[PDB]
Amino acid sequence: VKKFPEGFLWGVATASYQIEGSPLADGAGMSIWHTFSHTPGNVKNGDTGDVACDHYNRWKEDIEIIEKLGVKAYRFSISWPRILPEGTGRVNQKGLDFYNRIIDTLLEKGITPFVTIYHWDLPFALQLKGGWANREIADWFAEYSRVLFENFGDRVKNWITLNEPWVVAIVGHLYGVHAPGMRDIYVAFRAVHNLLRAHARAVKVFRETVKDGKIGIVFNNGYFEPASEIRAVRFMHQFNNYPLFLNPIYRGDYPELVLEFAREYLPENYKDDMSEIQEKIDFVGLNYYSGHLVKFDPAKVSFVERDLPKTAMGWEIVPEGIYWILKKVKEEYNPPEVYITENGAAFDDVVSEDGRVHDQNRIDYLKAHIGQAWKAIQEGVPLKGYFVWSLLDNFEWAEGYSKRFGIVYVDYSTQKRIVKDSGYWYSNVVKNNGLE
Ligand SMILES: COC(=O)Cc1c[n+]2c([nH]1)[C@H](O)[C@@H](O)[C@H](O)[C@H]2CO
Repeated sequence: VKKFPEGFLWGVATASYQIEGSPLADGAGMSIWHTFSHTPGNVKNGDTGDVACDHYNRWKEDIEIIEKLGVKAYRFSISWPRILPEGTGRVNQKGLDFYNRIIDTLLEKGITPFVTIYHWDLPFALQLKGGWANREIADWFAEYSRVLFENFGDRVKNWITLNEPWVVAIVGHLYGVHAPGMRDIYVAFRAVHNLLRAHARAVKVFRETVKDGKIGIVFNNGYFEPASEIRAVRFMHQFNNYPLFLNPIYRGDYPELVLEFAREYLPENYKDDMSEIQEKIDFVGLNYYSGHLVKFDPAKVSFVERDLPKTAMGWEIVPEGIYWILKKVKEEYNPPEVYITENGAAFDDVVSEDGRVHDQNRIDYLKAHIGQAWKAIQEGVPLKGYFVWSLLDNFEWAEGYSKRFGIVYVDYSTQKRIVKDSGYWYSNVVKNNGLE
């Protein structure tokens, strides 16, 4: 058997724009994912978040599903433009009401809320003023965060400033594949820097406003292995994984190979902001999905396709990656607490004639990764919790509804939820507090 520590937090994770639908209900402002998904060519099949999982109406049902599965923590995000329709200034009480009902319900049912403040749905009104490219976002973000703390901080005690600021900056502003759909490397790195400053401003406000809770930040991570016998792997780690943000947070500068590549793209006096950026955080969230073979190639790095099982995303399944990144984060920055805030897989799920979804591929994926996280705990990593991405099949960004990551299947024509075998399997893992 592989049992986890007593009080280990088994969770599932979602994001507002991916599940909610009704993006314009009850006075909500438009978000950049509203405007991006409504722009032709940006998202597969013209898919948008207009309806998604209709969680905006079905939230109680979905929470009752979390409850009945015995899952102990729910990670979800708040839509900034539901709360502040223009991003700053006016507060929308109906937006607050929506999340208040979700929060109270979870608490009533003994489920621990983990709130992601920003999971990519920036108010459109602020994108007009430059979004993450504008230094003033540190103030906008801090004022938004202050509102959340004041309203919910009596009940929510676990907070995440940013989901994957690497993706926000690079995929949103260099690759142009995500909202706001830009391709400018100087904008992208100014977004990197500004995300840090906004995160640190929000942590600071948190200490003034919520004196009994905890706050952290979430990073995407890949397990990069070299194609031969390598500095390219060092670069990929420092650029794509937690060091881009943790070196500033813990050591007060960007990682060495990030500076070699991107110094010219960062603001000229960026070190002026580093001491503020070092604001103390309580935990690191790591998201992990995939491993990559990497070689130097005249960013001077390209990927090598390997055999190896892949998911529907074409992501190579490499379970030892989650152990590696867990070990490496302790070794490099030794944060006091770590959570796996997302781990999961997209497979081509089908409802069998028996009415069930027989996702053995997903069970195998989760089991392998849960086992590798168990190992990291035996070897001393302060891992406090683990979150499956995702509770539900949902809007998978530029892929639309075509990629299914849920442990619960959503039939989009009816909004029917069907617990997949992986969801039942995970329930038993949570009940048993580990594997066997
Ligand atoms: C480059 O590293 C990554 O993008 C890892 C990653 C995967 N995922 C996320 N990040 C987001 O937090 C979720 O909103 C997605 O639905 C989920 C699945 O694609």
